[PDB]
Order: sequence, then structure tokens, then C-alpha cells
Amino acid sequence: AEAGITGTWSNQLGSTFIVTAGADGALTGTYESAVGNAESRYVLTGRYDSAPATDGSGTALGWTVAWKNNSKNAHSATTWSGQYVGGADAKINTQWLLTSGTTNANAWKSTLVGHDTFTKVK
Amino acid sequence: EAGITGTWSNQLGSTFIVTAGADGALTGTYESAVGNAESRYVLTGRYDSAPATDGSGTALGWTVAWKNNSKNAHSATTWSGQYVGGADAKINTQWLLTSGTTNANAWKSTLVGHDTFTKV
Amino acid sequence: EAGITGTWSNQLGSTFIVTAGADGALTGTYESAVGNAESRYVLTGRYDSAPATDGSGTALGWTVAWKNNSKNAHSATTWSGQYVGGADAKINTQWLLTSGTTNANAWKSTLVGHDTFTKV
Amino acid sequence: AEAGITGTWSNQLGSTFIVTAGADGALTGTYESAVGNAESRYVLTGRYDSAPATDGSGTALGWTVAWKNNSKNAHSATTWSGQYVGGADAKINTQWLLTSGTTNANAWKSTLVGHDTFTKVK
Ligand SMILES: O=C(O)CCCC[C@@H]1SC[C@@H]2NC(=O)N[C@@H]21
Ligand SMILES: O=C(O)CCCC[C@@H]1SC[C@@H]2NC(=O)N[C@@H]21
Ligand SMILES: O=C(O)CCCC[C@@H]1SC[C@@H]2NC(=O)N[C@@H]21
Ligand SMILES: O=C(O)CCCC[C@@H]1SC[C@@H]2NC(=O)N[C@@H]21
Repeated sequence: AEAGITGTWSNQLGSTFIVTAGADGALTGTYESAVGNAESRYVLTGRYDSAPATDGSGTALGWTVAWKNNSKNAHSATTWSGQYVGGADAKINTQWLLTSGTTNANAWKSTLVGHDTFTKVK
Repeated sequence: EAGITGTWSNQLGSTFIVTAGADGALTGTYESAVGNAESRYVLTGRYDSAPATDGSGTALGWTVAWKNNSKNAHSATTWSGQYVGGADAKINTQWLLTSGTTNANAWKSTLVGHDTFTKV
Repeated sequence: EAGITGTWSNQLGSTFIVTAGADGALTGTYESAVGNAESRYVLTGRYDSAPATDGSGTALGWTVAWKNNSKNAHSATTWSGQYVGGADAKINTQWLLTSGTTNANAWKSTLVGHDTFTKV
Repeated sequence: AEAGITGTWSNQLGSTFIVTAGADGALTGTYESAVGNAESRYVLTGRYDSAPATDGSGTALGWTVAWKNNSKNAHSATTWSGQYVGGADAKINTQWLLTSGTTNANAWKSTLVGHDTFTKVK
């Protein structure tokens, strides 16, 4: 739907983010991580602002992967929160939170944080 | 299955109405008690539909883009956390709220916090 | 002045022993109840020594590098948050715990969480 | 003291981080931000691992600025948590938390998060 966001993207780790930005504000696609307790593709879903500001600001968005697929389950989920900055060197700039299922006793060490920059492969 | 589906509230008084699909999907609406928000917003997310059997929580996350028919804050929040069910269920999360900005102001684009939800 | 100086504990049972200098400095020791840590570690930090007068909290933060004479976890935590004093004082924080890693593993170097401290 | 960490660094915003890594594990210096509610230099203090692993891992560290100096007070503090990766293109890679003093009612919006990469000017 939104042609700028829709496509196949890679981040600095070489993970592959395949997404469609639909007329309804949804992000729908698959994610394949180059790192971590992950193999092959995982379902993702998210949302984006389908009417962004016309003042040069980016388009806010986010999405989630739960790290379960037909062949592995890491008992974990990542959410990416960020913005799409369009134009000739378009980027999706994010920060993310990866929470693993833990006992309450280990909950203090349940969540990793980082940042991913995605560039379109297209 | 999971016990996630239902109406939840957090420490701010916001309302999270969610349905957990058998496939790992989360769907529903979010209404914030605070910020540049009015009425309900669509959410989508994912959860681990086959959690560990060892007393660990269930990983999950979801997104809201803060545009609805009433208002658009040009921002989006993601919650990442764990669910524990049963009669005193709780969802314990950390969240990232990114506002659209120019690249020069990206350093001040993202708030971080933590929300605890209980079932209403 | 501020009321920060003292012995504090968090929800994990860790102990934060701090002195607030008149110049904005924080000094003292931290003992974690969890993780790759034993005994006391040095901390340093800073706080706003001239906070607003409007009922806002006092911004502060501090660092611990997890090396002492007993153990070295090759990691460091920073807490960033706000202090409210008085008889039921609390320090509400978010924290980032970075472990040294190679560049290939920097994506998994940093834990994030939130600690609430009360005075012992 | 530690010559690799000690020096004058700039980040991607053009802020200037002047630091000494002392034999006692302390970081001591000043910070000048290119952005935000800030002017001139602010005191910083922090800590670093003075005996890092010899396996190629970085050197963990962190520091704090409270945004009060002789001429402005933002009623806020930032902490940077990260690691120094030495060698010919040395970097200090961080994530940070900027908490502002707020009322309890506004505490939900008290804290910004981001990431800074510092390169040595020397
Ligand atoms: O190890 C796990 O729990 C599952 C895989 C996590 C991969 C993380 S998600 C954030 C970061 N960005 C990526 O592309 N991969 C890693
Ligand atoms: O102000 C905005 O940009 C939109 C509303 C944001 C509300 C935030 S989302 C994180 C926190 N938890 C809530 O229930 N509300 C606030
Ligand atoms: O395991 C390590 O690398 C060193 C100990 C880390 C303990 C962390 S710091 C954040 C949280 N709050 C605490 O009081 N302890 C844990
Ligand atoms: O606006 C304020 O409250 C004080 C100045 C904050 C500047 C922030 S700290 C994180 C980021 N990195 C910088 O070099 N400057 C900004």
C-alpha cells in the first residue's frame, strides 16, 4: 500500500525485514534474524501512521516478532519502535526491546535493548 | 489456551482490550489515559503461543500508532514484556514511544517507560 | 539540603549507599542481590542540586562498573531517574546494564530494566 | 590514566565529551551538548572496567551528567551506558537515558532513550 515503507529491508546485522504497509495502517510481513536464537522466517505485525505530518518529520511506526515458528521457539519477543524517513536513501530507524520469558526471580534480566537501522534492498 | 484475551488496565488508568489468536496474534484496541490521545486506537502484536512449562512468563509485544478518526499524534508505542495468567494475571512491560521527527531531532524522538497491566 | 544521602534498598533487595555532595556529586557503594556480583562496588553519579520548586522530582543518575577486589563481571550499569524526598522518599529509575562484547555481539550487550529504591 | 579512553571525543550530534580514565576506575571530565536545553560545559563522572577481558570484548563503562551548570539548569540528567572498543578507529558505543524532573502525574513522559557513538578527536 504505502510504497515507501513496503518492500524488503536489511539492517546492520544483515537480518531481513519483508513488510507491506497497508491502507488500514497495518504492517504485515516476515522477519529473518541474522543473529540470536532464531532460524528462518517469523511472522510480524505492526502499525504505522498512515497520515504523517507534512513538516519533514518521519513516519512513526512499530512492529513485533514473537520468536516462535515451525522449527524453533526462543520463548521471546522483540518490538521495534521507530520512524521511516523517506526519500532517496530511505531508512527505518528503530530502537527495540527483546523480552524473554523468565521466572519472576530472573525478570530483572529479561529484556535486551538496542537499535537497528534498516535500508531498503528494495 | 492462554488467558490473554480480555480487558486490562495499567497504572495510568489506560485500557488495553486484546484478543489472543491461536496462531500467536494479538489484536484489539488501546485507550490511553495520558498524552496526545483520545478514544480507542487499533493495536496489533504477537505472543509466544507455546510458552515454556517451567513457570516462566509468556513473551509478548504489541504496537499502537496514535492515529484514529479523532486525533493523530504522529507517534507510535511498542510494549515488550511478559504475561503471567491465572486469577491474578499481570502483563509486565517496557515500552518505547517514538514520535516522528526530523533527523536533526531524532535524539529526542523516543520516550521509554514501563507499564504493568492487570485484568479489569 | 537534599535528603538523598543514606542507605537504600530496591525491589530485588540490592543495597545502594550514597552521599550527595553540595556540588551535585553522588558517591558511595552498590551491592547487588542478583547477577554476577558479590560484595560492594564503587559508584559515582550526579544529581540536580537546584531542583524545581513546583513539586517535580529531582533528576539524578549514577554508574557502577562491576569490578571490585572479589569479582569482575566486565559490565557496567547506569541508573537514570528521579528522587522525591521526605519521610517516604523514593528513587524511581530506569537502568542500562552493558556487558563488554565484541562488536558482532553488541546487539545482545545491553539489558534494560527499572528499579525503585526506598530508604532502609 | 587509561590512554585509550582518555581524551576528547565527539558524537554524531557534535557534542564534546572530555574525559580522563583514572587508575581508580573513575571517569572524570566535562560534557558539552550540541543539542537540547544545554549551554557550555557540565561536570561528568562515571566508572569503567579497569581490567577488561582479554578475549576481544570491549571495556564496559558509563557516566552521568546532571544538566545544571553556572548558567543554565534543565532539571534533568543523562546517563550513558556502553563500551569502549579500542584500536585504530576507537569508538565509545552507548545507549543513554535522559530523565527530567517531573510531577508524578507526568512521570510517564520523564525519560528519553537514544544511542550515541563517540569517536576520538583525540
Ligand atoms: O534470540 C532470540 O531471543 C530471538 C532472536 C532475537 C534477534 C534480535 S531482535 C533485535 C535484533 N535485531 C535483529 O535483526 N536481530 C536481533
Ligand atoms: O502522546 C502520544 O504521542 C500518544 C499517547 C502516548 C501514551 C503513552 S504510550 C506509553 C504510556 N502508557 C500509556 O498507557 N500511555 C502512555
Ligand atoms: O551481572 C552483572 O553483569 C553485574 C550485576 C548486575 C546487577 C543488576 S544492575 C540492574 C539490576 N538492579 C540491581 O540491583 N541489580 C541488577
Ligand atoms: O535537554 C536537556 O534536558 C539537557 C541536554 C540533553 C542533551 C542530550 S543527552 C543525550 C544526547 N546526547 C547528546 O550529546 N546530547 C543529547
